[PDB]
Amino acid sequence: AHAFWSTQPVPQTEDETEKIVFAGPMDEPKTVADIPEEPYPIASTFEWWTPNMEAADDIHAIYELLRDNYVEDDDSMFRFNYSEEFLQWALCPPNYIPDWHVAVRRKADKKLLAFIAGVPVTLRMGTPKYMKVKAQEKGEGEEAAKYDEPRHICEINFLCVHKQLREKRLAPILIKEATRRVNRTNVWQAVYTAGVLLPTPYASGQYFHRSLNPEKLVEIRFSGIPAQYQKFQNPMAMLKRNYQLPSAPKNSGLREMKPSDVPQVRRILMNYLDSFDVGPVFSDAEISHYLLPRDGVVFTYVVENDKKVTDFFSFYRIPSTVIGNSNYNLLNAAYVHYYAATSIPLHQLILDLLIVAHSRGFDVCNMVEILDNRSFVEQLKFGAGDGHLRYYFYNWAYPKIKPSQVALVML
Ligand SMILES: CCCCCCCCCCCCCC(=O)SCCNC(=O)CCNC(=O)[C@H](O)C(C)(C)COP(=O)(O)OP(=O)(O)OC[C@H]1O[C@@H](n2cnc3c(N)ncnc32)[C@H](O)[C@@H]1OP(=O)(O)O
Ligand SMILES: CN1CCC(N(C)c2nc(N(C)CCC#N)c3sccc3n2)CC1
Ligand SMILES: CN1CCC(N(C)c2nc(N(C)CCC#N)c3sccc3n2)CC1
Ligand SMILES: [Mg+2]
Repeated sequence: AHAFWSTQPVPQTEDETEKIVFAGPMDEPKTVADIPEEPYPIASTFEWWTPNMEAADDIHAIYELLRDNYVEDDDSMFRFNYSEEFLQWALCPPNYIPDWHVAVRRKADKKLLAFIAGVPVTLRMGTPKYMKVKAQEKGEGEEAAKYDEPRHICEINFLCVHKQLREKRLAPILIKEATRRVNRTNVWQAVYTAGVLLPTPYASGQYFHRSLNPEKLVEIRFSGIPAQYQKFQNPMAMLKRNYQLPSAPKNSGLREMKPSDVPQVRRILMNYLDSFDVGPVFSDAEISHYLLPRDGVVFTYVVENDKKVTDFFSFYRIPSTVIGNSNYNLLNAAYVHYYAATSIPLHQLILDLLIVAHSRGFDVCNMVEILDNRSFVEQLKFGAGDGHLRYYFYNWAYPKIKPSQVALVML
C-alpha cells in the first residue's frame, strides 16, 4: 500500500501508534559520518538546485512553481498563492540552513520541476502529560522523561512537484535528499503537516473558517448561503448582517507590536505554550522574526494599558488564486498565528483580530483547532470546514494526542 512510506522510520499503523507510550527515536543511532556525502541519485536529465531564498530572483522562481502547482482543492477552484515576501519570511528564520531548501531542475533549459524546504525549529516533543501519568502508575518515569529537553529539529513544508511530473515517484526522491541534507547537519527528526492521511499522524485537527466578506465568499463558492437563510426575503442581506464586525478594535490599548515588546511577548507566549504537550521554544530573535509586523505577511498587535503589555495576537496572510470566477481572481485569507491572553478572555482578544483583518480587506479568517482555538469558535461565529490538518513526526515515536495539546502553528 505505501511503497515509499513503508521504508521510512515512521509508525506504520494506528495499531502501532496505539502501543506507543514514550517519546523517542525510531531508527538506530547513526552519525553524520554514516550519511552519504554525495547527493541522492537522480536521473541524468535532472539536477539538484539549492535556491538562495533571500535572493529576489530565486524566491521568484520558487514562487512561480508554487503559484502554479501547489495545493488546490479537489474541484480545482482555489490554489494557494503564497507571496514572495511570505516565502522569504517562512524559509529564512534565524539560523536557517540554506542547504535545507532543495529543488530539482531539468538540466537542459533549467525548468524548475520540484521543491521541498526545511527550516530549524526548537520543539518540546517529550512524552505528553497523560502518558507521563501512565508512566508514573507503572514505575516507568525515567524512561518517559528521557527526551523532555526541547530538541533542535527540522520543520518541512512546501513540498511540490510540477503537475506535468506527477505520479512518477519524484516526491520520494526529494524527501530522501532533504533527509540526507538534514542528517548531514546532525539532525534526525522532523515535524510536518499535511491534509492527506499518511502513515501515521500523532494529532489531527479540523479547519475552521470565519467569514469576513460573505458576499465575495458566496460569489466564488468558498461558501454557500446556508438553507435556513432561504426563509428570508433577502438571504444575502441577512448573511452579511450575521457576519458584520466593528470598524475599529474594541480593546483599549491595542496597537501594533514594536521591537521593544519582544521580551514581554516572548515571556507571555512561552509561559502559555508551556502548557501544551507539543510546542515550539523561541529565542528573542525568533520572536522578532515570526511576530514583528511585516507588510503583506504577518500582522501582530499587543494590548498595552498603563505601560504594560498583557496580551497579544498575530495573524498571517495566505492568498489563493480563484481559478474559475469572473468577478474575482484572489481569495485573501488571514490565518490565526500565535497569541497569549493574560488580562482578557481569549474571545475578546480574538474579536479584535477579526476586526483588524476585516478592516485590512481580508475575506476569511482560518485556523486549525490547535492551541485554545476551540474556546472562541461559537461566540466568534467560526464554522468547521471539511479539511483537516494532520501532524506528523519523522523518526519519532509519539503517543496520539488531541489537537488542543498541540501548540505548533505550521505555515
Ligand atoms: C530528519 C529529516 C527528515 C526530513 C523529511 C521528513 C519527511 C517529510 C515528508 C514530506 C512532508 C510534506 C509536507 C507538505 O509540504 S504538505 C503539502 C504537499 N504539497 C502538495 O499537496 C502540492 C500539490 N501536490 C504535489 O505537488 C504532489 O502531488 C506531491 C509532491 C505532494 C506528491 O507528488 P506526486 O503526487 O507526484 O507523487 P509521487 O509519485 O512523486 O510520490 C508518491 C508518494 O508520495 C507520497 N505523498 C503524496 N503526498 C504527500 C505528502 N503531502 N507528504 C508526504 N508524502 C506524500 C504518497 O503517499 C506516495 O508514497 P507511498 O504512498 O507510495 O508510500
Ligand atoms: C466549502 N469548502 C470546500 C472548499 C474548502 N476550501 C475553501 C479549500 N480551499 C483551499 N484553498 C487552496 C484556499 C484555502 C483558503 N482560504 C484548499 S487546498 C486543499 C483543499 C482546500 N479547500 C472549504 C470548505
Ligand atoms: C504545510 N501546510 C500547512 C497549512 C496548509 N493550509 C494553509 C491550509 N490547508 C488546508 N488544508 C485542508 C490542508 C491542505 C494541505 N496540505 C486548508 S483547508 C482550508 C484552508 C486551508 N489552509 C497548507 C500546508
Ligand atoms: Mg512524481
